[PDB]
Amino acid sequence: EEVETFAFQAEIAQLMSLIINTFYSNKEIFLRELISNSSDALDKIRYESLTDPSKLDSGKELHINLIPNKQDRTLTIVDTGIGMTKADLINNLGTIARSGTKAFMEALQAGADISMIGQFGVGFYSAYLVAEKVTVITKHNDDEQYAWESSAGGSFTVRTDTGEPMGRGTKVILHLKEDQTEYLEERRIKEIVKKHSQFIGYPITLFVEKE
Ligand SMILES: CCNC(=O)c1nnn(-c2cc(C(C)C)c(O)cc2O)c1-c1ccc(CNCC2CCCCC2)cc1
Repeated sequence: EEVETFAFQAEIAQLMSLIINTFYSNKEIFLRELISNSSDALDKIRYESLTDPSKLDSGKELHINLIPNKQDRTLTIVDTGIGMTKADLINNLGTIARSGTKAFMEALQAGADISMIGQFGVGFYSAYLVAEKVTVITKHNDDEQYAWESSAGGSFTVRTDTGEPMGRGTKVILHLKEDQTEYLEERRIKEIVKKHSQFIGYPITLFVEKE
């Protein structure tokens, strides 16, 4: 019930600027990066389940779901990956923004393609192209469920979460910007998944809204 607040102990500003000046014309990249993040976490639980199958006591189905919500202007991406402990959450959303931005900027000068963003540990922040705010709910076997949240300003919060428990994995909720509601369209999400994520080795399921 207690909220901790962290300062972006680098320039998340530098990262955000790089991302605008690199993908603002092709915002749809965010879905590719988020889906790819899920796949990595999914690989991790799969791998770990081999040495020790009780790892899957928290859930057997290894998959990714997309869930637009036009009423709430949210697009949510759920996976049953290995999830994140507190430390992993901070590490992956804080510590690695710093070193990852740096590493990526250096490679971009040396001439690397922008499509490499994922490999430098910062693909998640491409969500700030479409979303004013992002919430990340996550659960790892070796820890409690946590909610991370940030508007990409100078800070993010981490709190123990108390809403519906997932058993293992990560849900990213994007509160879209007024002008970016197109990513709530079934047709659009379809194009994107086909265009970017056809070779993801796990089922990606779009949950269509009734209307
Ligand atoms: C301690 C082990 N747990 C995890 O690794 C994990 N668990 N869930 N996720 C995860 C994270 C995100 C972002 C919020 C960071 C996500 O959108 C979906 C996820 O499943 C992650 C996760 C953590 C980090 C990353 C980023 N990997 C970038 C890396 C860079 C070097 C090349 C290979 C790939 C992707 C997913």
